[PDB]
Amino acid sequence: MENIQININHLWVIMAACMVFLMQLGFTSYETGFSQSKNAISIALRNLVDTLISSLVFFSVGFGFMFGKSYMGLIGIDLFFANDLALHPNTLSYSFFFFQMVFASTAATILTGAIAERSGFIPNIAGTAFIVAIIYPIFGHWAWGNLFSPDQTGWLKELGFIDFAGATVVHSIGGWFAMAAAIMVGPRIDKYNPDGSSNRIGLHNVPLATLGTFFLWFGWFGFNGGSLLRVSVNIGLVILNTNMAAASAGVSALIFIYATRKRIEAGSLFTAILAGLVAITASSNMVTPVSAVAIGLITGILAIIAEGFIEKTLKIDDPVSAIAVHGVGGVIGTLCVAIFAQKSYLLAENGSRMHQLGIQALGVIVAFSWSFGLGMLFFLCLKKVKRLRVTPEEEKRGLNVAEAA
Amino acid sequence: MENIQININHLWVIMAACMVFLMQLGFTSYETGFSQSKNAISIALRNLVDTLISSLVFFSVGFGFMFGKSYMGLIGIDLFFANDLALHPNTLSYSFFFFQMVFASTAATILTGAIAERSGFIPNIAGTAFIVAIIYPIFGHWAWGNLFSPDQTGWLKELGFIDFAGATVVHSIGGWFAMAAAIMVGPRIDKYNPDGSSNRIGLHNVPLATLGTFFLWFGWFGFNGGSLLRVSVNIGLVILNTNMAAASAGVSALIFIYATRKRIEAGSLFTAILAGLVAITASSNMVTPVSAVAIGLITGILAIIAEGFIEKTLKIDDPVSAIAVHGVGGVIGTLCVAIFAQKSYLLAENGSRMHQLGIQALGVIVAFSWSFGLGMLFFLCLKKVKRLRVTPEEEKRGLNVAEAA
Amino acid sequence: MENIQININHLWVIMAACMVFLMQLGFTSYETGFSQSKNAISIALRNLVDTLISSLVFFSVGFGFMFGKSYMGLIGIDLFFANDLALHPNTLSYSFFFFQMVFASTAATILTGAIAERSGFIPNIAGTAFIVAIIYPIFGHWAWGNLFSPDQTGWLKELGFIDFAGATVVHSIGGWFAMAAAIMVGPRIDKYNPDGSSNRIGLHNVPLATLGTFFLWFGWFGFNGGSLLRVSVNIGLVILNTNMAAASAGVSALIFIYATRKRIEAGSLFTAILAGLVAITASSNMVTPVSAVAIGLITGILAIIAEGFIEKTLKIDDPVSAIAVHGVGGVIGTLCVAIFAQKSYLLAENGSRMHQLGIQALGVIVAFSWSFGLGMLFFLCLKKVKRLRVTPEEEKRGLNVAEAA
Ligand SMILES: CCCCCCCCCCCCO[C@@H]1O[C@H](CO)[C@@H](O[C@H]2O[C@H](CO)[C@@H](O)[C@H](O)[C@H]2O)[C@H](O)[C@H]1O
Ligand SMILES: CCCCCCCCCCCCO[C@@H]1O[C@H](CO)[C@@H](O[C@H]2O[C@H](CO)[C@@H](O)[C@H](O)[C@H]2O)[C@H](O)[C@H]1O
Ligand SMILES: CCCCCCCCCCCCO[C@@H]1O[C@H](CO)[C@@H](O[C@H]2O[C@H](CO)[C@@H](O)[C@H](O)[C@H]2O)[C@H](O)[C@H]1O
Ligand SMILES: [N+]
Ligand SMILES: [N+]
Ligand SMILES: [N+]
Ligand SMILES: [N+]
Ligand SMILES: [N+]
Ligand SMILES: [N+]
Repeated sequence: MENIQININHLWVIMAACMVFLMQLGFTSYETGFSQSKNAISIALRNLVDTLISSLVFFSVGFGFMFGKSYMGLIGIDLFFANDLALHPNTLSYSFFFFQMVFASTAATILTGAIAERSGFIPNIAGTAFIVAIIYPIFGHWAWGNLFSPDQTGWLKELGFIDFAGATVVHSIGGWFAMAAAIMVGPRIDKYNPDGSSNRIGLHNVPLATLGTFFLWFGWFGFNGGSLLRVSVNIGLVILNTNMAAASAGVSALIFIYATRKRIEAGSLFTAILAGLVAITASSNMVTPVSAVAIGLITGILAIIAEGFIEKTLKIDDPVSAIAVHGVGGVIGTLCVAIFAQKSYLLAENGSRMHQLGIQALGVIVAFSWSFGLGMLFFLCLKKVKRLRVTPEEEKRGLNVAEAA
Repeated sequence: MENIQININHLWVIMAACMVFLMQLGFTSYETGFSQSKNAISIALRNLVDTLISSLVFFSVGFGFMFGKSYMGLIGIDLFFANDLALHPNTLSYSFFFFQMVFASTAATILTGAIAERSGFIPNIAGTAFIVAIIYPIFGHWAWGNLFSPDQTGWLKELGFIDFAGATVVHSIGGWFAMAAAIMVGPRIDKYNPDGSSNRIGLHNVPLATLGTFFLWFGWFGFNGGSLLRVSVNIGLVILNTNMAAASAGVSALIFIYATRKRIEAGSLFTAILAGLVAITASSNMVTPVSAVAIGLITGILAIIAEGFIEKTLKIDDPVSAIAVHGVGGVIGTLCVAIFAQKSYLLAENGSRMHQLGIQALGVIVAFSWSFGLGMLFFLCLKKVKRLRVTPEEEKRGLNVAEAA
Repeated sequence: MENIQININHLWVIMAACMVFLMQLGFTSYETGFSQSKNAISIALRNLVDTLISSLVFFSVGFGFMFGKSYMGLIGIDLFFANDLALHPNTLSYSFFFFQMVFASTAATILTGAIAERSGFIPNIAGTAFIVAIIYPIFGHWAWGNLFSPDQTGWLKELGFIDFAGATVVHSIGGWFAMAAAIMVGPRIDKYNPDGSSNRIGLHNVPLATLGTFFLWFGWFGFNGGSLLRVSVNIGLVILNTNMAAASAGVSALIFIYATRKRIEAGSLFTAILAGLVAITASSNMVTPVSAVAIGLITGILAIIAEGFIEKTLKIDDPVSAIAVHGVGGVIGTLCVAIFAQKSYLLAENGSRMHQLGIQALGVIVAFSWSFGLGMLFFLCLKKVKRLRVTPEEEKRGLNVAEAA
């Protein structure tokens, strides 16, 4: 009876998890599409490799730090190596564990596209290990450490922080880590001219980026729907809202991009779609389809503004607009929780939207400070023992080097 | 008890819907594969864009026209913007809504491949909006307007019209709209020679079209299985029949194409596979696996004959054979309902196959007259304010223009 | 109650089956990626065609031979054409049938990559028909003929042979058939030099092989999870173990390949990942996640050693390392059942690991003798009436010939 509902809940969570695994393929296509053709091999391989690393690091330590027994709402201290997962009374056990593993893989893979084309291999693999072992799961404990282990909470959740599926926990966290990495690696050699103007580099396979967007969008259905952690009538609502945020983000982008540039530029249209997906991840279980449309519209435009600001004003070179999609998109969705969520979902102690907005903002700032700041430190310390970039000669020839024999 | 079965039914419908969403990627690959390499960008982008448009138009008006409260079995008059979806006693609510949205996206995206390579952007996006707002959901009301809202029916269904998953409602409707659009746009510039002979243009990425076929076939599992709208033992039957129709269609094609052309031509083999899929969509819940095999065999050959007739006798230039796959394939499947369906499924008032055949034929003719005729009018009226084709220079250079900076 | 659990069990098995269908696309991408660009068309088409053939042959005879009423634990003798499937009391009927069909398609498609680039069409299609009609389903009866039809068993299962999801039944069987075919076709013309050294041929689309690996890995979730044939809490365990075997196989490979070749070679990294997947298929329901990690680590390295042995010592030319992934990987996983499986799962009559190891080894040797030996005979007899290879001129020009008009 209850045992049959538990079985259905396993089925859905594990199916959703598999859909989220398939986002790993999404990111691989998207990033390869956005890349210069001479680097397509390296970027395909980094994306496969990071999935290997993230799985093992999250199995060994990440899950425990994130969801194990809480030390002061700060960090988890058991469930390393999935120790005694099956003894926990939390009904979803391995299904929950795998679901959260593929979340961690999502957070970590954001990196590769932000430092593509000129970073070396070691910064990628070591970056992956670091985000998955430290940055991601400790923030995750703060935000979500109430979810698995009995009778505990993370300090941010205790204050009333809301992030349904990880706009901040996955996407902003990964995006700010990527942003530090992009800064410390530096721009691609021919990105900026001596007058400060920006060149368009890459996007040599628009069809492949398009296929990437579809895979990502499909996967986000599991990302969002699976985050219910159970099957109810609500499942159709969450997925419909996810779809509507993506679609509205795209349409707002088509309009804004035509009006302001007199053509449809593929790069910015994708950015906007994916940013809307990221944004709706914060709130898709607690908003109406019309609010999902509004969140998409607002996120689509703001993400494109951000993408241009990052590129041309901050002069951070982000070949896939990862910082705009995941970092900024997650901030926007996370803040929108306060504006749009059904009032019964608010956790702010006084019950108000104003107060929830301040808690959401606090979560946003803490996520930035933790992930960008530790990421800066991590890449500063790495740079001291291994150069972060490849040589300029390698950069012009292409990272696809070894397959020439 | 019943509440647990309702939960399982949501789970399946929403999973199926997500599989059908992934057909959008299928069509993108298939069409890009069938295209000339110089146009691959435009076709990838049109396919993504139409998904944005179809989602929002169907959310706003299409669903209401199709499934809302019936005015005389002719058109629905509420459930615009999903108004009060949750209050309906129809148990599937949002899940049903999203399922039917991705059906609408399927119907609309058929267009792009039929007018690829020489139509301009506006005819595509405006065509999408028109099919999704008017043609598709009003015919859908006629055929399926009994399905969601309590105690009503569409006039065609009232006469006993059967289409399980949309051989006519999705595929023929979309295919006849595409056929009007292909006619009004006209053929590609170098398609036909001065002696009337046909050139083979495009299909520059057979591997990508192959991947497209697999995605489509996979998605059709959800398209058909999900149309049960509930989980039963019948789910394996529907999917097995879908598979067997595709496989038989392909084998019949391999045989017929070898016998008549002394080589395996990839284009026609794909046409046949997809046409068999389209055909089995009418009846996969009501036939045996052996009848699914017969439907596939018959559809495979007839679709290839049709594809050649359309191309070389009607001189309609259809770069992906959309009219043959979706238009003709849907007619064949829809007629086969009368021939092959289990007698308990027939709705013809007198209970007979002859009479069901006449009702199926009537549905077929009405679908044609409505979708081809309104499509002709729509593109005639559009042409009066915006030329439907690009300039010949643009056509020879390739629609992939803006990505050259 | 029990009827609702039966419905959930259908849902999962059919979903898993659809995921396994999508492996067909996986193999198509993987093999196309590993191929020389001039042959990509032929390999895409062979992979689509084999899915057509395997479906129909397995529907007609394979399923009956494999799962029908047992004649002496040797071969099944009913359920041809799915005759009376619905009357069987085995609760999963069509769902089970389709699940096992896509297993058969997996076994058969292994062939194409092993003889790619220089075999002709007929050896491929006839090979497919033969493996699906004879080799696969008769061995399948021996190993699994207890599973569907009431009160019977296959002789190997009777001795206590264990293969959860088909490390031997699918993968080794298909891999040894492929190995015979590769031998009888002979090596690609420029594979080996006059001094016996090996050239690297192909792998012209590493990104596409990467996408192939992800699809395969995703599909293996269904392959393994679906093999529970029911939904329980165990579903998360099986999928988590599948993931962990792949990830460990990849990491072990990164380490071993760096240490021994001072670079990451993409081909061997993929080989190892897929071999780990194959291996964990034998035991994913009966091992802990840490043992899945050990199985992956061991399989990853041994598969790479094997791949080199096959190529450079046996001088069998296997363009996708199918023999190493599927043949050797399946042997390793099948033997590991005895080493790692939870003791309650062992079937060896005396209850011991030593004894189970001897039964697993016996299954391994019988699978080899049957599939390699009949495959040798089959291709010897075929060669007598149709040459197995294309002409050297065709081989240098590329099998992609007919699409040039
Ligand atoms: C769970 C954790 C275990 C996983 C362990 C996996 C083992 C990994 C094998 C090591 C592979 C090293 O791979 C190698 O790294 C270095 C450092 O970035 C890269 O080097 C690159 O950056 C350096 C620094 O400016 C350049 O000088 C060099 O010319 C350039 O190629 C190599 O291009 C890359 O080939
Ligand atoms: C829910 C609905 C809201 C969605 C609104 C989306 C906003 C859309 C932005 C408008 C984009 C217009 O895009 C533009 O259209 C025109 C008209 O077909 C195309 O124009 C093409 O056809 C014309 C007509 O012969 C040719 O003269 C022209 O040389 C050729 O390029 C452009 O090639 C295309 O770039
Ligand atoms: C359920 C079962 C029913 C399925 C039936 C399907 C019908 C199949 C149509 C037959 C197609 C034959 O396809 C054809 O086969 C032959 C034999 O390998 C190939 O021939 C190849 O090998 C031969 C033998 O050395 C070479 O001489 C030839 O030059 C080379 O091209 C052709 O390249 C291929 O085009
Ligand atoms: N990844
Ligand atoms: N990535
Ligand atoms: N689309
Ligand atoms: N399309
Ligand atoms: N296949
Ligand atoms: N294959």
